[PDB]
Amino acid sequence: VEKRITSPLMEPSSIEKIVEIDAHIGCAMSGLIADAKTLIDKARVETQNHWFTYNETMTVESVTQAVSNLALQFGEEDADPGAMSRPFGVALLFGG
Amino acid sequence: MAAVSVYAPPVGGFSFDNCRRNAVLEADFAKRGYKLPKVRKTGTTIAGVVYKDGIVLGADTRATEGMVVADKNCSKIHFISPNIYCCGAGTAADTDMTTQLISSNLELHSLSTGRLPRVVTANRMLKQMLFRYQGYIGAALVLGGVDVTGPHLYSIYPHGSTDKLPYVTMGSGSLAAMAVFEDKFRPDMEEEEAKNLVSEAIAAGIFNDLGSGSNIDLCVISKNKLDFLRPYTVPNKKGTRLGRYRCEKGTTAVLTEKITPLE
Amino acid sequence: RYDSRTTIFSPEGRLYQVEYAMEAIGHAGTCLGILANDGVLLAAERRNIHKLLDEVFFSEKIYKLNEDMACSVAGITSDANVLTNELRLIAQRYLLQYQEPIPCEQLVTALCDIKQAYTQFGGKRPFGVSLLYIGWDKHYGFQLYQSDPSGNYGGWKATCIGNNSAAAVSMLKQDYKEGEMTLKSALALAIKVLNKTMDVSKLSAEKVEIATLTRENGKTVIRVLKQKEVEQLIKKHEEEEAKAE
Amino acid sequence: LLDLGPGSLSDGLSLAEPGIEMLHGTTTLAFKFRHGVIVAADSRATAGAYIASQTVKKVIEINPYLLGTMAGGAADCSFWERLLARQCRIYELRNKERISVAAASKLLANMVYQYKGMGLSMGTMICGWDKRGPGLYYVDSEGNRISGATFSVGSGSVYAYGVMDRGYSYDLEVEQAYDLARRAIYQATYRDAYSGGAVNLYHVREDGWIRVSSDNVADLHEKY
Amino acid sequence: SYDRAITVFSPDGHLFQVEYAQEAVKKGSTAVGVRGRDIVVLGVEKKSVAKLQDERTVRKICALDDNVCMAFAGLTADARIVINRARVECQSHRLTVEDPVTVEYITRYIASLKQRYTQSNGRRPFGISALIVGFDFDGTPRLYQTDPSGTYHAWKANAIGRGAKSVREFLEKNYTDEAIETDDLTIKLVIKALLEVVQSGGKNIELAVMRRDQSLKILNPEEIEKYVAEIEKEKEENE
Amino acid sequence: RFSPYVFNGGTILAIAGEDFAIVASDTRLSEGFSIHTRDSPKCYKLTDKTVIGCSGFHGDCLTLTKIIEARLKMYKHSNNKAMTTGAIAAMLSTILYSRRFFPYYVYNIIGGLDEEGKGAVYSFDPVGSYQRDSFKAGGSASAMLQPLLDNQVGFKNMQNVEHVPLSLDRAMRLVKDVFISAAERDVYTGDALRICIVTKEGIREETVSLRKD
Amino acid sequence: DLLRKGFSCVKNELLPSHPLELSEKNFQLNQDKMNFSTLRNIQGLFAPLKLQMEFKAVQQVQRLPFLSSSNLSLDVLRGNDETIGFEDILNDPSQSEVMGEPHLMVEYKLGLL
Amino acid sequence: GYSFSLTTFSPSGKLVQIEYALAAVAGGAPSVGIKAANGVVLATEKKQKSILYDERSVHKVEPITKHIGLVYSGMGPDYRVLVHRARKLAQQYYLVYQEPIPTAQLVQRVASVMQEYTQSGGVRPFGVSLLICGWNEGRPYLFQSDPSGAYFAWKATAMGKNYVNGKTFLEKRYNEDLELEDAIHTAILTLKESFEGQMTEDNIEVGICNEAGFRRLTPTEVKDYLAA
Amino acid sequence: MEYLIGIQGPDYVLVASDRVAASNIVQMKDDHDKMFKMSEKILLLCVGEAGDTVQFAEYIQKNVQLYKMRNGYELSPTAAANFTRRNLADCLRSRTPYHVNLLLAGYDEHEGPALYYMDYLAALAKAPFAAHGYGAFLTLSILDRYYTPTISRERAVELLRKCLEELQKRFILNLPTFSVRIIDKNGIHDLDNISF
Amino acid sequence: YNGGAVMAMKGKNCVAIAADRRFGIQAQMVTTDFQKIFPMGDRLYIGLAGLATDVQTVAQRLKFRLNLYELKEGRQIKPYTLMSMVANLLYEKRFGPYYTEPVIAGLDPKTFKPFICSLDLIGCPMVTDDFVVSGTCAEQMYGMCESLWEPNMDPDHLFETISQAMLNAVDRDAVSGMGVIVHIIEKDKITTRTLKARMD
Repeated sequence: VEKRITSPLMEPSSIEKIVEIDAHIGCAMSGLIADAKTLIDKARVETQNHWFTYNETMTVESVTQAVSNLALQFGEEDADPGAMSRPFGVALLFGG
Repeated sequence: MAAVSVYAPPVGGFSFDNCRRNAVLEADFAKRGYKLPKVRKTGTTIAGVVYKDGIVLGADTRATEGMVVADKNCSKIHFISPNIYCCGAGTAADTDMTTQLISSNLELHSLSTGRLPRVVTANRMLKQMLFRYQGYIGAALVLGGVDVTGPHLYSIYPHGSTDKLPYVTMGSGSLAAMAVFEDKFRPDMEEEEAKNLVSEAIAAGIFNDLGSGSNIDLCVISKNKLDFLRPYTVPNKKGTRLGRYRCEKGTTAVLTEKITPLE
Repeated sequence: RYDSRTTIFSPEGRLYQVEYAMEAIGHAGTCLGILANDGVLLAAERRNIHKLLDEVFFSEKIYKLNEDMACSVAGITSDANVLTNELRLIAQRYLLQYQEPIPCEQLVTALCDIKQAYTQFGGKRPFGVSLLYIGWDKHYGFQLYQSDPSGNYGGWKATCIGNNSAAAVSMLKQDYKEGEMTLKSALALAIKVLNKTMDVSKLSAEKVEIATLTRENGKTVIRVLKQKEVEQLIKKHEEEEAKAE
Repeated sequence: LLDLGPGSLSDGLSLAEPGIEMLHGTTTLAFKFRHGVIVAADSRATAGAYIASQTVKKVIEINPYLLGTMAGGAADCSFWERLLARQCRIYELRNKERISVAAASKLLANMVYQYKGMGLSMGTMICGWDKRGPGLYYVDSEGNRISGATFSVGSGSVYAYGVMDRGYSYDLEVEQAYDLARRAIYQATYRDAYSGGAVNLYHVREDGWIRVSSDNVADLHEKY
Repeated sequence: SYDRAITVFSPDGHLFQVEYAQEAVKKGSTAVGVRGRDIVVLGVEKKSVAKLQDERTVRKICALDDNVCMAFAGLTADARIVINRARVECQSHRLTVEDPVTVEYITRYIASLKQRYTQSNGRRPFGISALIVGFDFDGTPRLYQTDPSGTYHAWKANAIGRGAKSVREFLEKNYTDEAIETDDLTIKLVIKALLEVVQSGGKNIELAVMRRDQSLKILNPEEIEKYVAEIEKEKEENE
Repeated sequence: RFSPYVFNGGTILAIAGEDFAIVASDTRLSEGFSIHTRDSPKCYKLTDKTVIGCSGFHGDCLTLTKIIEARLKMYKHSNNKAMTTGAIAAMLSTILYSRRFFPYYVYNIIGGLDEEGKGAVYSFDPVGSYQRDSFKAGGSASAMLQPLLDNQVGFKNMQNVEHVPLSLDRAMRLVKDVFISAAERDVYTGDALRICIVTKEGIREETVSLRKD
Repeated sequence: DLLRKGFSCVKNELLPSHPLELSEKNFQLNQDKMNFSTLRNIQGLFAPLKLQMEFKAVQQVQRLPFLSSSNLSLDVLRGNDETIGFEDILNDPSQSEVMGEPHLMVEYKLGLL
Repeated sequence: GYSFSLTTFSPSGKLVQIEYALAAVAGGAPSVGIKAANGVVLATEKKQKSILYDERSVHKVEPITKHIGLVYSGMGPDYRVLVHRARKLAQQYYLVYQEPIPTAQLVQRVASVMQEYTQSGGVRPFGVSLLICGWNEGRPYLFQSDPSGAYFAWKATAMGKNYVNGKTFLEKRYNEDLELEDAIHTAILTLKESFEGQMTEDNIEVGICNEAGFRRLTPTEVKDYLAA
Repeated sequence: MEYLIGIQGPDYVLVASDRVAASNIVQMKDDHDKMFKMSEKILLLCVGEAGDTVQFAEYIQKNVQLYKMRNGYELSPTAAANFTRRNLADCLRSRTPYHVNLLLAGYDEHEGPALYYMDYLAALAKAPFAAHGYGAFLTLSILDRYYTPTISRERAVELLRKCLEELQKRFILNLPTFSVRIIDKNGIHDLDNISF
Repeated sequence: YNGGAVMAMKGKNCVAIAADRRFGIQAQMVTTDFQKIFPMGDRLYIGLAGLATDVQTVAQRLKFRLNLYELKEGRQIKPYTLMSMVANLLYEKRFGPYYTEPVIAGLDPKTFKPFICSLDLIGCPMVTDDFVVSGTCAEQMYGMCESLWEPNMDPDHLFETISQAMLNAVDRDAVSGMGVIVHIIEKDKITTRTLKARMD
């Protein structure tokens, strides 16, 4: 992934374009990274929850399925607690 | 500074919280301690009759904390509405607050309606409240009054049950008071006769009971007149003091004295 | 992009709802406060000039929030009533926690937090009230504070909010004995300021609501000036400008 | 329909004799000499007077940075260190640095502080080599969280205290510390009735714990 | 398809109220932060001097904990709200994960709070940018920069508010090894950078610095006025 | 005034060899001093490679076995594969612990093949502390069965004996004989013996007779 | 696993403080259920739907939670405009006597947290 | 523009919806309140013109407690709601403190309730302005409640339609020296200055408040008063 | 149990606590710093039942620090005492309070030294000296005997040593070391541990 | 437990309120300066008696309400109204009672008429014309006051009477004493004296 540093004063390591969902899943971001930060948090929490409940490593397909489950809750504002009220603005690449 | 902790105190109305402190502060009970105050029992002989054209209520005026006469002139005939009065026995605070809230409810009702409230309305309000509170509000009341539909007399028990009778008696001296009524009561008495009967009935609960005894109150409610006779009779007077104790000036020793001019 | 919803940034950065909230302030009665070495005063223009009115009781724009500090209002008077009630409640709450009177900044910030919360998550009209605070605390002594419907605030040595605010502040900047003035020297200055910000009508005790705060004998004193003192102050300033000729 | 068991009744997000049971835990040990922490425990878990198992791994393998310890109740411990390991891994994912032993012990203590006096019987003992040096805390069910040089918890904790205290020294070379832990646990299981089986031995060296040995008390008895 | 109602993507995708809170910090006071080897500096201009104003209450350099201090630009009230929340978060983290919080962690928390007011048509975005700076427990200097959108890129030398690129692109050519070796040498860097956009002299140029393990120490116009003392430091040794 | 629990009795036993995993249980359902039925097996088939056997309070046995089947189907739907034995065991521990303050009065033993096809047996407790063992027994008669299994399978306390690997035929002989012995002394065990043989070729069931008294 | 808010737990509490703890604290919802069952059974499902449908839009816009509220229209929709009880005099929400940060209290109302 | 929301300050910063409720009040039925030295009179103008309408049913000078009464000019139903909650507030205060509620406190609480609708969104401000009379330890009280929630204390004022000319009429007709018996008469004169229909028996409703408490005048007493 | 003691002199506060943290017939640690630093000039001695002491002290410490950083100045000792009392009193309801016996000791630049006693019911009371634990019974008389409102620091420390020696002589429990700090116009001062 | 005792006495335009000074845990005197008489006005004091943890809470629960009342209405509170809100505050926790029994004594601000009262722990107004008592020493004060009290006593004789009632009642109760405080409220001035009591 290209990083597109804007100015030399910027720390390259700060720009967070590839993350570790777990030891066996890598992810690439593109778009509103403000949304990527909550999607990746969901992915990490789901992987750890699955490992906790099921003493095994979560397969990549299921990780991306859960992350998708975080999406598709675009508008259901009748369901008050903490919805998006909008689609996310990021496209993800789960490798593992 | 509106500290961030409890979301808010958005609902008052009868704490619990702070009850487990009560539960585990045996103190009074086991671990010596035992300062741990307890509540009251005010309302000890209250009675009512239905004479020819109205209601006569009566009540003693002694309030006992434990087994010590706390108050000697505690009024037990509470005001409900300009034509309805209510004697109160059982726990003191519960009767007080219950009667006050029912008076407020009732005269809001009569205010919005524009006519004199009926007794049966107050009977219903009291009954439903006490039943709602499952009887933990121990408040035994004698409800009396005169609406357009003639005199009415109710006796509300703490658990919610109410009894409509021509004569009722409640309190610690209820039984001793009931003796007079069951022997002397007749329908259609005149005002003076009913007053004498109720005076005797309360007098029975005064001399013949320990939880009761003081001045006697009466409330004569008629179709048009309301005499709140208070105190109706002074059967007991303080024994005249023989000595002249009369603490003199300078008798007590003072370590420190502070004076503050106010005005 | 425009004037709605109190939760939209115009395409130019400016919260138009709040800018309009700080417009109703430009119509209420002029209110100014001056900080002196030995006390604080808080004068205000009582624009209920109608003669059939009664109940001159202590205030129409000068409220007292606790034992130490007092307040003044400007703008929609009902929202001002709500805010003063909230201030009194907050002060009592802080006193309940720490058993000391609340420092003035504590209460000012506590209120500004609410006033900003209305220019954010919402859908409700922001409070169109700009306040003035006078008070004491052991931490900094005499303090004076301002507030806008925006939730912003700031400590001022001498300020003015309401009608004719600009001219009053200009005169105060050019006119202030900063850091070395006594109390009723500042009272004379305040009378001069109000005489600057008159309507056509010459001011009299029926059109002024001066109140003062004082540090005495360990107790804080907020006595609203009565009739006679105010009229005497007015004659004093009147002669002074007369001989200034 | 009355209640009609809806579906999987209630099991969602469990993460924060008549049935009354959960096996047992007993006789664990750890001290913190100069070359790191070492953790020792037996392998026995009883149910009343009846041994349910002789091969109970009481040294939880939280992560390859940090160890735990089972004592007082087997299921309560196992579950709570498992969730603590989950939390530690999430933290390491987010902040990109291994969590310090002090932080993990406080996490576990706060987690177990809720449910105070609700029946938990945890007796854990967190161990690890964090950025500050060796780490050793005694987090238990009632909320104690105390560091220290040496600890031992379980039904046969007192016997271990005895032998370990008279054998302990902060400047103790590694192979002698191994023998000290062996002796302490063996004596504890010799006197105590609830402690037995194989004496597991872990060494928390620099980065990464290692497993030293798992000798059986039957063979140790002959050894001594 | 317009500026309007935050939760809308433009036909290009430029969801605009965030794009405007983004531009809302172009009218706030200029803020600058330069991170040195042993010192972190934090300078803010105050070209609203308003002489009859108590310089203490308007102060913009807030502290978040013993090891973290904060600057901002834009709508001051939103800044006060987010600063209160960040302080409570720092204390809460020290309560549960007991250690001084990493500058990284509090920066991420502030960014997450800012982001959480971008969904939910609901709220309006915070209109401020922050310069989180401080020293961490392992002993290294940090410097961070948040945005109303939620991005939290960490820099070595920054500028937000009025004259953003002016200060930043001056500061492109002046950050070097011989600018962080010694402390007052680091100080003079920020002073000159702010003087490039200053309101012609040290008019309430509210500077605060932080050395290792001690505190936030707002430099103030002392009896010496290190502010001015350094102003004509540079303005003497420019030639 | 209402005992939310009752002990229905029943014995289970598991053996983990190299290519198999025996799970066996008596089929007598008891209560107090009465036999409800003699044909209520206490081994349930979960997956083609994993068999659970529950014992104790029968109501919780039914509820738990249905929850488990539902959870396998949910796992199959979300993850698109049948669960392994270890995953099922970990799930069961989690499920049991979710009722820590209202426990499932059941004793569970998982018998089946792990990922590599070797036998594996997991033994539980009423609140979900599981572990891998080569053999186990739970229920009313567990105290009678476990020492004999320790002697004959684990070769405990014997000297100078060849540690022959446990063959399937010898495993069947051993299980049948230990339940013949147990039916003699334990009142809660008898009336039949359902034995499930979990191998790589599926799950085949053998059932023999015990003392009917 | 957190705090700076009174460690929101109460797990030790669980069991009510009294048979009159939960019932008396939430008798408002209890009376709502009483009247709805009275109306579902005899009047219809339309009447409880109306009451839910209205009570929704009397609470949506009264005031922000960190400030006191009167809730007028709700009171004369239930009989409470002439029936006053123990929930009106004891610890009124006007002097709530315990408050948190405004923002933090207005978000949960909708449910951000 | 901008006259649609009740939560949108104008660019001129003036709330147009409350600006309109004032016009609704000014388009109502006239009412007059006077503070005499020992009492307060409230008189109002009755729109129940047709003979079929009854007086035994609906009243405008409508009491709150033994010593406080209201009168309005605006929308009748909104009145009725307001008077219902004013009664609530008075009784709440009386339960909390065993004391008849002070007039000023009741006015403040009712004004707060009225304002609570001015800033909520999705509702409307009350279309009524209240005139409140009371008697507290030996001095009369008279208050007017603006729909915005503002409240004022008046020695004497007129409201409803044609009020500005009633305000001016009270100017050179009021002073300290007038007292209740004369206050009744001058309030009647103030009403008929703009009655537009030459009153009779029950074209008006009158209430008084001296230490005998708030009392609505019966039609016979008003008839006695219209005789002069 | 355990032991706290506090002495207030002219312009300082002397406090001392044991270092023993027992769990059963065994003691698990002998360096237990039972003393929480609320602020630069306030010390909060907390004792009571296991678990609740540390949690309540941490809560109060974080709040005092939070107030300090939110405002700039610091809670006065009387303010800290009253706020702690309010916090502990309100928890005498749901989360079965916490049986935390406190002893708040602090100095104010304005009000002089202050020592506040607090039982587990949150009953605040200023006192010139106090003590908690079963050891308080043995030492309070000795404190009453040789205490005067005017006590130099050295006299105060030797008085504390007298109390601890007699507590060693009589008290059945084994308390070998006591951490001692003094609080005066210059922050908090650690003193040498009293050991036997 | 903690102990405590308070009384009030009426007189000729003067009232007297008193309290002991013992703060002890169940046997153990801890301090001798525990405050039980709180100033709620110029001439209006309240005396609490009961759990020290609830003396300190009710006296602050009530100062909060009292300050709000005074600011909202702008007048010093009449004693009767103060009596009536203590009932509300106490009856609020009807099932969670605040273990304390306040006594209220003071003068009417505009009439200077003596007023006293006493409340039980759930709140029952008890207005008497002579005296009220509360606390552990419940019987002893009753017995002393029923004998020494007189009507229309001038303030110095009032002080003598209340001082003797305290001194002789607390001396006969183990968990109350350690000195006595007495306040004499007059139409002009407040006198606060500390009496000589046995310190055993």
